[PDB]
Amino acid sequence: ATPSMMPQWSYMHIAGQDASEYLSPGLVQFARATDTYFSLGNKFRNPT
Amino acid sequence: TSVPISIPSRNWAAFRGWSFTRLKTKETPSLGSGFDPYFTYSGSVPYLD
Amino acid sequence: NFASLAPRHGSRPFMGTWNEIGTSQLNGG
Amino acid sequence: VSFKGGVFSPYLTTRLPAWAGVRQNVMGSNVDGRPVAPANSATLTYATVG
Amino acid sequence: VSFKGGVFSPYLTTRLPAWAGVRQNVMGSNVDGRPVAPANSATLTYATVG
Amino acid sequence: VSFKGGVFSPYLTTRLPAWAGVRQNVMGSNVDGRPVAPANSATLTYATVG
Repeated sequence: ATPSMMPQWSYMHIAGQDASEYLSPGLVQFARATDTYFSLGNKFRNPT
Repeated sequence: TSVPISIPSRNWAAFRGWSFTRLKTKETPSLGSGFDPYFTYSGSVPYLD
Repeated sequence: NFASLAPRHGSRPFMGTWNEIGTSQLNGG
Repeated sequence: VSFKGGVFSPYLTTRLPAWAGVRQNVMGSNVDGRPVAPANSATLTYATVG
Repeated sequence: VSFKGGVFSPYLTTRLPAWAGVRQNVMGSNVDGRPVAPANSATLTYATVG
Repeated sequence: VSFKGGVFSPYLTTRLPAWAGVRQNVMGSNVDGRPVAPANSATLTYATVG
């Protein structure tokens, strides 16, 4: 409802950063190490 | 034969496309009420399908 | 760079593989 | 009043809201099996409580 | 054309404006007592001046 | 349902769009002279191709 909706998109990744660049740098290390057995990659909203 | 749908005056900010189809009124369960009288037709309702 | 043409997945543009530039479709190849 | 040209709905259609009573008024039915009155009928203006 | 489901007015209702002619068209009456024509009638398209 | 007060169109009128089928449904005619079906008829749902 703002005339430039960049913060409201980038807060919830309508249009923000990619799914591997905003996270804390341990969690990208965690989610790729636990790739086969405990996959948590479907909870982080890769935007297009 | 023709229905003019209109909605007013909004910021179409991050809008995706449309999708639209047609289904029977007889098979549309009204979700907004808990119990739904007149809903006779137990018939694989396309509103939920 | 031509980064303003690719449909970006997020901030990184979607740049394809290197076999997506030619073709070798012959009968038995 | 007396259309005679059968092009119908030139009028702006507002969405039907989600409750029972704005969809049809055919002879409905309660959850055990007796028929409930249609919304056209003035029977359904008092809470029939068995 | 041939509704058969008596849920009525799904159409957006615009307010009736304030004058005589958009409220009813029953057999009205002038201020002394003779009846005036209804708005359905094509009699009320010329200024009947006594 | 059963108006009985003949003030008509209290409903918001949307413009008729520009094509054949939203203006009337009288017994029309093709360009050489045989009559074409009205839009009320369910005959005009398949492409009649001579």
